[PDB]
Amino acid sequence: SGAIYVGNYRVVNRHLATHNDWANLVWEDSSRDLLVSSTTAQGCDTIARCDCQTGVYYCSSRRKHYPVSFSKPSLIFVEASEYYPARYQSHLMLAVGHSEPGDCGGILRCQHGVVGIVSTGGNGLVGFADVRDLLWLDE
Ligand SMILES: NC(=O)[C@H]1CCC(=O)N(Cc2cccc3cc[nH]c23)C1
Ligand SMILES: [Zn+2]
Repeated sequence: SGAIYVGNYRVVNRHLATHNDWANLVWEDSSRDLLVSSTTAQGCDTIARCDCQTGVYYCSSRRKHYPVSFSKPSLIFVEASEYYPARYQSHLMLAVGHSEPGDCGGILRCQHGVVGIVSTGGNGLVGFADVRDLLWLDE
């Protein structure tokens, strides 16, 4: 689990969104595994606007942060799960690192701020849903 809080927005994994996230829906994209809902309180997370390929992520299944090199956002094939059939997920970045399904929502950060959230994994890989192109989150 885990979310990003920026201004009047809350970003979560679309497969983990709540009834309240859906009742206050701003934008959702199944192909990206992302959902943004509105909040009354003002968020203080800083979103990165960059093309960094190094950063640090939080892995709840180890209670640790890990430094990683990751690929640029791309269309990657993601095996089936209880939430989606087998499909290509867009705007996904991969790195060699530990992850388990319960790690979804753990934040990836570079020196400029929040890059994305854990969304996929397996076979010693971890995938992050990018958020750096969502310029509207800041305004
Ligand atoms: N399609 C998706 O974006 C998600 C949907 C829910 C989900 O459990 N997964 C599989 C998964 C996620 C994170 C980490 C690992 C490790 C093994 N399986 C993992 C993929
Ligand atoms: Zn950066």
